[PDB]
Amino acid sequence: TEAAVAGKRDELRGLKENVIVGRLIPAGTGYAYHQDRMRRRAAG
Amino acid sequence: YSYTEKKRIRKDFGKRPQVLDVPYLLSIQLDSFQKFIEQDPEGQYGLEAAFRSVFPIQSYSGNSELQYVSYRLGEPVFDVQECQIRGVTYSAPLRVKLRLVIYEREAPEGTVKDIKEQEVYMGEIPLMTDNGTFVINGTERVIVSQLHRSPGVFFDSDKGKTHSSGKVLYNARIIPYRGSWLDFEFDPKDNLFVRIDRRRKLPATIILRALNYTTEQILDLFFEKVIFEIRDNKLQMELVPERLRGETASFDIEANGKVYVEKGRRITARHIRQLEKDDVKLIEVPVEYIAGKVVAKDYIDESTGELICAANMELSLDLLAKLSQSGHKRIETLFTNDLDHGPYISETLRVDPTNDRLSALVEIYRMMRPGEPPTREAAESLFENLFFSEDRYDLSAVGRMKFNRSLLREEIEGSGILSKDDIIDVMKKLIDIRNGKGEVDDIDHLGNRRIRSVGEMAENQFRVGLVRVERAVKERLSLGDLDTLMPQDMINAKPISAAVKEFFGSSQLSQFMDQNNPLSEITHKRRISALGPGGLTRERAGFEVRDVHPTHYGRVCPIETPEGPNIGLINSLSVYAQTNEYGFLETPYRKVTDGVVTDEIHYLSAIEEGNYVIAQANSNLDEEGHFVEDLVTCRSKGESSLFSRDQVDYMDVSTQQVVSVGASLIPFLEHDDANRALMGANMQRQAVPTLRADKPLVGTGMERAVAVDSGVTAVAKRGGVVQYVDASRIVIKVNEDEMYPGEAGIDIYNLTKYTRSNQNTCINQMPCVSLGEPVERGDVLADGPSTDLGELALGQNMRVAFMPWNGYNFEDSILVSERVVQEDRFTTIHIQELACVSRDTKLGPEEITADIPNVGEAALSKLDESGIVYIGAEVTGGDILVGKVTPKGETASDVKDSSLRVPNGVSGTVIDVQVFTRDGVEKDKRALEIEEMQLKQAKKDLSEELQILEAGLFSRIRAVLVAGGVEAEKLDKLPRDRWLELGLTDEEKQNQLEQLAEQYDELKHEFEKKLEAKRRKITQGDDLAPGVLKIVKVYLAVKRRIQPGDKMAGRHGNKGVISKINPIEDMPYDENGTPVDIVLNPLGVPSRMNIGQILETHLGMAAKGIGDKINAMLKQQQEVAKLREFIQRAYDLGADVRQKVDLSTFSDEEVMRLAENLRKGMPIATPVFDGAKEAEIKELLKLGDLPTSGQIRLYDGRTGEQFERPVTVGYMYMLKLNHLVDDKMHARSTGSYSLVTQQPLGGKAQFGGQRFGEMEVWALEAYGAAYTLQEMLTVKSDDVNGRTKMYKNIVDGNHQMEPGMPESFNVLLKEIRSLGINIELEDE
Amino acid sequence: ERMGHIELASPTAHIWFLKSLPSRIGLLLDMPLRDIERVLYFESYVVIEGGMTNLERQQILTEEQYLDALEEFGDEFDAKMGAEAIQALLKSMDLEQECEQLREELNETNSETKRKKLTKRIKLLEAFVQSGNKPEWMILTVLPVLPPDLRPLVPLDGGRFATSDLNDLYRRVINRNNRLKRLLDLAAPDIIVRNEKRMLQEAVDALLDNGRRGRAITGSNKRPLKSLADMIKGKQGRFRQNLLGKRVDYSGRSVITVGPYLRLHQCGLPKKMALELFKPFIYGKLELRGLATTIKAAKKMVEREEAVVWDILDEVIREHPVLLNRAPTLHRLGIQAFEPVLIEGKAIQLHPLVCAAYNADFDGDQMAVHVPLTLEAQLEARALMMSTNNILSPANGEPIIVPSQDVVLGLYYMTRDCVNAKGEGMVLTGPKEAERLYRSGLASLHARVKVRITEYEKDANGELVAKTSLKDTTVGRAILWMIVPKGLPYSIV
Amino acid sequence: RVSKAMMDNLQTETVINRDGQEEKQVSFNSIYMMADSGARGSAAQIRQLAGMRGLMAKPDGSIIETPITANFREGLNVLQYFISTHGARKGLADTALK
DNA sequence: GTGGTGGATACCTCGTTGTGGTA
DNA sequence: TACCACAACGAGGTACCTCTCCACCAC
RNA sequence: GAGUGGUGGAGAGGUA
Ligand SMILES: [Mg+2]
Repeated sequence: TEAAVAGKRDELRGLKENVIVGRLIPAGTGYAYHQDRMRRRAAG
Repeated sequence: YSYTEKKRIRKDFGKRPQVLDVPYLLSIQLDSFQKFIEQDPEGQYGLEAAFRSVFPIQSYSGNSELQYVSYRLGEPVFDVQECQIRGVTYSAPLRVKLRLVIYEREAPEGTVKDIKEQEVYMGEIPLMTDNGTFVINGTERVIVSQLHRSPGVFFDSDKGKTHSSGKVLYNARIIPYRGSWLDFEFDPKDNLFVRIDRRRKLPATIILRALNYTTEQILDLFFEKVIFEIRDNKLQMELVPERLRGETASFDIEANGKVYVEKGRRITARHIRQLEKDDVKLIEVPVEYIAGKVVAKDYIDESTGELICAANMELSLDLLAKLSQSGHKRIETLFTNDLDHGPYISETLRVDPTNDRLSALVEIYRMMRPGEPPTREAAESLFENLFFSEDRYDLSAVGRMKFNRSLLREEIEGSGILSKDDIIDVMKKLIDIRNGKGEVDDIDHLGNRRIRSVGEMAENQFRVGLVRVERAVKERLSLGDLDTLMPQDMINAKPISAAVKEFFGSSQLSQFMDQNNPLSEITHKRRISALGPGGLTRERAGFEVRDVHPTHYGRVCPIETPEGPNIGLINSLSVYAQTNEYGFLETPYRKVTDGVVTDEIHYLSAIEEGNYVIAQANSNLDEEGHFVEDLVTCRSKGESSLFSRDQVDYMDVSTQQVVSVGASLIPFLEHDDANRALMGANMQRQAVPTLRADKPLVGTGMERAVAVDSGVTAVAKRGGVVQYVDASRIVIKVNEDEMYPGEAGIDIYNLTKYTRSNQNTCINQMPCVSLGEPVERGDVLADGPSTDLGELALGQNMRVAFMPWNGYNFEDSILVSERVVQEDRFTTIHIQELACVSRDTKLGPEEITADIPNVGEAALSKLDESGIVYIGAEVTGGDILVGKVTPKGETASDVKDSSLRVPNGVSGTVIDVQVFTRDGVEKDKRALEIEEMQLKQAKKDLSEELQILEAGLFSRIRAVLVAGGVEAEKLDKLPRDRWLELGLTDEEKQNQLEQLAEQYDELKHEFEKKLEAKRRKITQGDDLAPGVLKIVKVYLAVKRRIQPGDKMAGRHGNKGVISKINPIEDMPYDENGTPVDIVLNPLGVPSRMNIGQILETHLGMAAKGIGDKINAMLKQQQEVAKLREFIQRAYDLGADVRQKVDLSTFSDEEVMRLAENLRKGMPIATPVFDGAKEAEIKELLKLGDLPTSGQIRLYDGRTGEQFERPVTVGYMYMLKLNHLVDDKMHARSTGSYSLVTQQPLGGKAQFGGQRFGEMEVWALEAYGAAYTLQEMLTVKSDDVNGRTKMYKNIVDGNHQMEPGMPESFNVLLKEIRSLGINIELEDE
Repeated sequence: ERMGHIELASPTAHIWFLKSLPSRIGLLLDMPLRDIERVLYFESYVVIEGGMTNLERQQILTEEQYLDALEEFGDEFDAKMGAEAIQALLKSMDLEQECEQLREELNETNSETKRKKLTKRIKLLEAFVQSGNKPEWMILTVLPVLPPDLRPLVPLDGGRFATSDLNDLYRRVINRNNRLKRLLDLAAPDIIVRNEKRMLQEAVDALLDNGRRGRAITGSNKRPLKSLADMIKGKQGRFRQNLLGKRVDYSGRSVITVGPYLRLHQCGLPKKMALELFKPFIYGKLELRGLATTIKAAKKMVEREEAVVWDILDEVIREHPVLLNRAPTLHRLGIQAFEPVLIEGKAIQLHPLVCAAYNADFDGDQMAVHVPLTLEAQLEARALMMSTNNILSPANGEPIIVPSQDVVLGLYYMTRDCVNAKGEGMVLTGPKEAERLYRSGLASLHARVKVRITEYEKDANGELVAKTSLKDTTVGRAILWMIVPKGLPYSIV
Repeated sequence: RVSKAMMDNLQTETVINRDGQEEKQVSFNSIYMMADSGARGSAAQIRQLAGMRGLMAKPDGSIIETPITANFREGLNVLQYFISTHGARKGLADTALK
């Protein structure tokens, strides 16, 4: 209710939301992929 | 002894002479249901009580009423085996005769208008078996007794609620048996309140305000009266000496000439002695003492006619001036104290905004039904209905007992509703509790919790159903036709039968029966559950209800509870624990008589136990003299202490009476810790019966009690000699002494061969008597599933060594020899039922036939021409048992093949096929063959019945012939079958012969007509499910040998899992050459503290030493005198043993049969808490020519050499539990899927996968295996495209992963979007 | 994936924005929840606007006061009752004007509780004007319908159809919406149409959250119905039941037992579970070895269980790990990956060192076997979750592969010493001669002897010097020193 | 005192030796060995086996007046076992809430 | 068979969070 | 107007296995 | 264009 009122968005940077959504987690092995994807998305 | 008791005399070790036999262990179920169903016209219990408590019932005007006449229960048209097979309730019809008497409205009471009476049929109440089990829908269910809080009043107090103050708040509560509660409580301001059924608080005086009471009655009822008297502008105080206790003097309380107290001085008890020794009454009191007091009664001025002051007003100087000028010379005043009479009711009267009964009733209706537009008649009707309606409030005859005996009264009767003085006295005791005199109640003291059993619950459900049908039939009769209406048209039999069937089928307490073994049945019947309707839950009941209250001593076992979330909510009933009249629990106790315990047995309930002092069973008695020690031990007043040998009142009745049945079956109970003995007494309840039942050598003497009273053996009814014993049935010829002459003199004991249990184990009955062998009444004849000769025999006893063995018994693990498998000591039988139904689609009925398409001779070759497996073909998993096919198109066109298959992992033979049908489909060759075999076996068995019956009735007619006249030579010179044609002159014996021949022909008539009844019931269809045609049921019977993974356990909570089946050469042996069978783990003993297995291992080795010496003497065949001497010396052994057996009364063949029965060991009885001490065990071992410590010197079969230290070896009784590794192991590669979330299923039946839960997701997260977590949440799970690419890629050899958004996340998106909150996936 | 919509006749209130405390309407309109509840219970009227001085804006009136206002003015004001009244009020309320009024009215006095409520309302209004939502949108006019395959309808075995709760809830709201439609085009009396509006409002509040507003409407089987909020939230809601933890394919389960003959990285998988778990790998190897051409022939060749299938399984298993999970997987080391070895039987064999990490006792504990599929997951289960990599627990740098109770009894019995047992005071060349003596039996395990031990001191760098002297020890300690590697001193043993 | 005498009379018992003298050493007793190596159980459990079981507690936080003067070799009587069940059921409900 | 549909139990234990009451 | 009882909502362990039972009405 | 239903939900009991 509060998030719908405020119109929030989630940046998808935690392990719980990346486990819900279904990508690699931003830890362990997947941290290299996540910093690569975030520098690609910042780079264009 | 009996003839079966001479067959094997179990040696005792107990020393206390037991004084009471073990009671009939199923008395609670049978006595409660017999009280529910039995016709009591005087002592109203059950059905007659409910009928008379609802009948009669009149109309709205009163011109017609229904009178109850009588009721009778007919025969069940099916017996219990037929109901178990067919899958239906075993029940009797309830036929009630009922009278309709119509009244006239022309006359004032025109009773003679029209008389009508008939029997109306309503309801089908289910009956009980002989041994306390109900049979519903074919299955055997058991209704567990319930332990709710009894009706009445319970004064309680929560300690530490207002954490700022920490004050105690005593709260009362009136729990009735039926209706609504009534809760009084204080606040931290010490104001009484009323909370009817967890609504808001109300000022507590409003109930008695609604009860037509004014404030004057309130103050004179609750507060004691003090009197001020104004005289010539001074105040005279009438003073009783019981008022100045523990306070400070406001003024100088003096006398006419005596001084007692000073200013600001505490009134002392010596000063009170001075006042009671001078005995003055009137004392003058100054003006400042009045300021603080409160006026009792109203004072209206006589001149102006208005009220100077009402009741409950604070006095002041202007107020006393107004009273003196009005002239009220006598002043009534309340008594206010802080010690014994606190200002509580006065404060609630002050804060109470109501004034009269009208405002009280509209306020209480505004609370009870809020928001409704209130009125006076609705408020008063709901108030009468809420407490003082007989049809809306019942607590009688047990709550009336507890209410009077908690209100310090004497009589145990009264009315079934509350009343004014009753609520007044409850409030009075609450104020006494609040000021200090009295004592609060605890809530788990067993004078408060009451056993509510199956009879009471069934009567309550019958009463609720009858009330609903009474309301319906009154709504019918109030306007319907009077003269031309029979009552069977107006009594709808629907809600009674629906209610009783609902209770016996789907209640909280009618639960499915675990019958792994007779112990499980008996301790599932004697079970005390505290859950269900009216009791607590398995969430909302913390440490208080679970803990062992000290009044559980003797009534409830302390070491038999489940270990799950029901750690104290499921009590088990102790051995000797009976039930009261009202329903409380009670134990037997022996009365002392001037220091002598006379064997008259007084029963003590939970409350009457507390006032006496009770001695303990371990207290010694000197041959019916007195105690030895002057300071005996006792338990008293809720604890334990010491007392004198004359001050006592009662002694224990035995020493088994603390523990229940199951924990009494454990030997050496007094040496196990309570945790591990609880683990053992729960793991004896799960022992699958093995192939040949084998007795325990170390028992407790309760085994014969469990196997007899568990109702699974075939115990004789009248003693006699056996006439013919078979493997299928035993018949017996009765003694002529124990025969009544009206009968024929032959009982028949049919046995149930290889029938499925409720947990798919086997149940059969092998006979234990041979032909030409006399038995007495109460003897055993046929052993049950896990019984050896009428003893309970759950597992097998086997050789045990206690040492580490190359790691293979590491952390509670068991290493089992090969010879345990080779002797097949642990191969159970599992009988499994598979069902096939011919449903009906709307394209034709499904066909059971062998012309199935798409199949060949790799499957159809086991089946017959009819499409049904033979009786006896060994199937394997996945083969067709019943070939069923379904019309696919309209009526090949039967293309879909819906045959049965054996589930993968099930094997074995097909012991029975049973086929049911509906009338409407014509049978086939297989159904005709099954019904022909049933017909022929029914005719065969009932004609054998007729044949032994004509043997008996020909004995009967030869008896009446030799009684009437003397006719012997023509009686035996002529065949016995033509004894109906012989006769003489017509007299009473001739007429008896004609009527007995007519009785024989009528026996033939009921014979052939019950054959025709079973014939038409098997040819005609049974009342099956809606929309089936014929039902074929098969029964597969595997034989489960042991293998690594089958759980095993002794009796003392030493569970294990079999780790290796070593060969006989690798098992350790001893120097004589005998290899040991189980190498247990020695480190299981010293920390878990179950020393019972160590003492039982030593005693088992002693027992086998004696049995081995007897086997040596028999195999050398020494002498019957040497056998008699050795066995007599073996029995007359202990110090002060209870039993005594002399073999001079035993014959030669008797002692030969006894030595043959003892050649496999000498069984021993170690009573729980009367056990065999280690000196007695070492005496037994010295008799056996063994090492006295029990430890022998084992060798090593692996490398030949010697173990360095002596190893303990004996014979512990190992079970085999119901956790079999074949049922446990399950795997899944790719299978079924759910519909909502598209993730795989869950469970071994649906072939589902293991839930990789949240904790395992955190495990992968904190490892960092991100790719493993992603592939475990997308492609191994709910993602259809990714999993299809994954499966295809793995088959092609390349392991690569294309992920995607999971289907459960898409479900969550659709659910929030349908909830109305716009959630979407924003790109970049 | 398709959605439906319901045209509601009357507007209605979303119960989340009425009963999720604080309701956001009770803080939006600055009115108490009791008054808004009495409006939506259809028991009282509120004027929207009034030109007279008697009726101020947002003044709640009872029905008697309502009809008194009708006989007094009747024309100038407008007092309505129900969700359309609060919908019109939400339309008429000006967000920027009232937040400016709040910002000018805050700064005069600063009392704590009223200042808190005022800054709560300013955060609400600023969040609304930031997000661009409308305050009118809290009132539902078009109620959406879930896709039909997420409230599915599969029957029972006997043809009787057992639905979900949502079909019943939607049936109730659709039937009462049709009856309200019939009464609006019939132009019913106002008491009847407001009673049916009450019942529609209660039905849609039940649909959005059953056990929330009042009496939860129970199902046909004497149980409360499951709403959309009860299908989302919970210990068995969608999140914590099917999103965080999923049931998974490629997974077995069995009773555990003890394998002392293993090594640190091995577990004994049964034949049957391994043949089931590695089934598509077996299909792939069968098609690669030219024996299988189609999927049906591969399926039936596995389900016939030939010796070529057993050989192919023995080749597939070779150095391909499996994850032996145990639940309750409390700490991090509850999942470890082992290279499986094939056994017959039906029970997973563990090492005895890892059953301290698992807190396993072999008295009937069951464990799961999860397979990794991809190359990334096999390399993660070899290089991260192997049993030989989590030696030390992450709670303390002290190892978790400690011997436990039986190895401990054996090593204690090895390294303890008696006084004059058998052959004490001998002199031995080393562990080889000492163990030859003990296995021959000429000297017991507790004789105090002298031995020559060539222990290896490791220096400051990684070089290994060899020193040699005579130590006065036990025969058992001399035998254990043969096991102890090169690099440790002797006072260890 | 009973626990101290028990641990002494368990620890130093293999005294029958020779070849120096009648020497006193640490014992090869099996219960003491399995408790002394750190294998299974500790001195409290050994005391409960051999010495004195001690003062068990009522569920209300109190201490019972009379202790369990027996142990798990001589075997308890009825009253000491009924006392012990208080601590047993308190432990096994403590595990559920814990 | 095919649309229609409204009433006679109580028996957790904290622990935050919001609300009318009153010195 | 700042403390304050009082009321209302919102938590309460993971994994597994076996069994039974499922809305009334109705011209 | 080529076989097929429990999960759903309740209640009761059990294992670690
Ligand atoms: Mg375990």
